[PDB]
Amino acid sequence: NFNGLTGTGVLTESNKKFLPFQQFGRDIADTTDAVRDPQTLEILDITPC
Amino acid sequence: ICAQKFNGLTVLPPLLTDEMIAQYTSALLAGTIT
Repeated sequence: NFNGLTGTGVLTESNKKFLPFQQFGRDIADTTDAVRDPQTLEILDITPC
Repeated sequence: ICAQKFNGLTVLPPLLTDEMIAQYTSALLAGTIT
């Protein structure tokens, strides 16, 4: 339930290149991919079940 | 991309792989030249 964005999946380490002012990835289509950790400032990849 | 077709959409592989299909065409060539 990252910052109000509920969903399901597996969270792994992200090799993305997030600049320091994002909250959402949404890499392709309209599916969120990577999320910045609100209380850690780390990017977590999201892969569905 | 192909892996991004998560939600619902899938692609079943063909029953005849395109390496045993090449045996069918090989048989057709073998018959038609001998």
